[PDB]
Amino acid sequence: TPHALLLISIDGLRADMLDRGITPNLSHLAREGVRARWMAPSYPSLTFPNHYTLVTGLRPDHHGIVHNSMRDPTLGGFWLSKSEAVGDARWWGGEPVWVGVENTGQHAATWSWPGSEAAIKGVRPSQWRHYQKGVRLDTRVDAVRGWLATDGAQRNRLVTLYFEHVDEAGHDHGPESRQYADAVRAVDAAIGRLLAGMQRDGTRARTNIIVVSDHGMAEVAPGHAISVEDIAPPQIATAITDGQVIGFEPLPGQQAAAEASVLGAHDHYDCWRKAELPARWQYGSHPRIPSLVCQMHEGWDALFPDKLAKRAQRGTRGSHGYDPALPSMRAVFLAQGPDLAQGKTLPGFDNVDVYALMSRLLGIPAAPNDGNPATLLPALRM
Ligand SMILES: Nc1ncnc2c1ncn2[C@@H]1O[C@H](COP(=O)(O)O)[C@@H](O)[C@H]1O
Ligand SMILES: [Zn+2]
Ligand SMILES: [Zn+2]
Repeated sequence: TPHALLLISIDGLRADMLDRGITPNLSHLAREGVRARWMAPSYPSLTFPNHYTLVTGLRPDHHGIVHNSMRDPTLGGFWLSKSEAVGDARWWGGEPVWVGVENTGQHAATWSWPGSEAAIKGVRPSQWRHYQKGVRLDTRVDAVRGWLATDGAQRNRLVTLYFEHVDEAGHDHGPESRQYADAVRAVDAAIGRLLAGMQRDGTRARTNIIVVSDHGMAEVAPGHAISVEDIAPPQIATAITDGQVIGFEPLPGQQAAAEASVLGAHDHYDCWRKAELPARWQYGSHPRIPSLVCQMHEGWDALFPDKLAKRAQRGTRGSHGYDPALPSMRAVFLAQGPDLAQGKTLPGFDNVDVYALMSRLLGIPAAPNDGNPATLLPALRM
């Protein structure tokens, strides 16, 4: 029986958060194993695009989950709260690690990983669910603990675990806030209880472990919020998305007015025709991407007008979704276990490279992907 992988995502954990004395368990794990200086998200530095890149080794441009909210000619609208869109395999391109695992006779078990509610390439994990808000830390930790300990025919090669708590506190109060730090401490403590119980179960010693985050978090000070219609009025172009990566689709015959008012440099954003976007972002080829794409600057939000009023103007808040080469957008990568090096540090690298490492650790043939299989070989013990 080969060594299991445990894949843990802490949403919006910024890469410097391991070096503030608030992650004792993750810091111990890094000392015991392998730690990257940081891991750079793919564009857009949003939650669904980047979780799915992590498991596919593909840029959002290739895998089709190009934003959290999308429209498609055949499939219509997609967003995080339209359940039969998220559960529709047709949105999800490529092959995520759980599909590759089950296709080998082995079994994957997911706690709420993006894409895990759909039969991607007609393949569901053996364990999965419909994401619901407000689940307890110990509830999900103890469930994952269960699935690592199972045996016989219901033995899992892969187990995933997700935590929203850090991401949600960053939006609410910013990454330098005490709430964000408490969220980090809480998720770290929860992972320590998982790890301790895995030892008591005797699964820790045969399980490889990888902890990552999908991106980091920038502070969004008060007064750093504008209307999407300050960028382009409704009469000329439809704001497909808001937040930090704003997509416009010009009303029929308004391409020229939309472009004259939108394209180029503005106070706190810039905009591009999708095929002319900065090539380092490797983004803009997928048809599901709107015709015009605007990138807000670090620290700034553009919101649908109805939000912009009801946003109780007071608190420091936060956001991601900015340029993935920003230090503030940097995610975490660490790993530890029987097939991984010990006491090792790795240069900063890009999140597409994670796929090739997991595929080896999971004993699956690696699906075609955008990453470099050489990058994370040093992470392996031998
Ligand atoms: N599988 C899921 N289905 C629906 N919503 C999710 C899921 N996973 C996380 N979320 C929530 O959606 C948000 C992601 O948006 P963002 O972090 O702004 O890119 C997080 O703050 C989570 O609370
Ligand atoms: Zn996220
Ligand atoms: Zn977020």
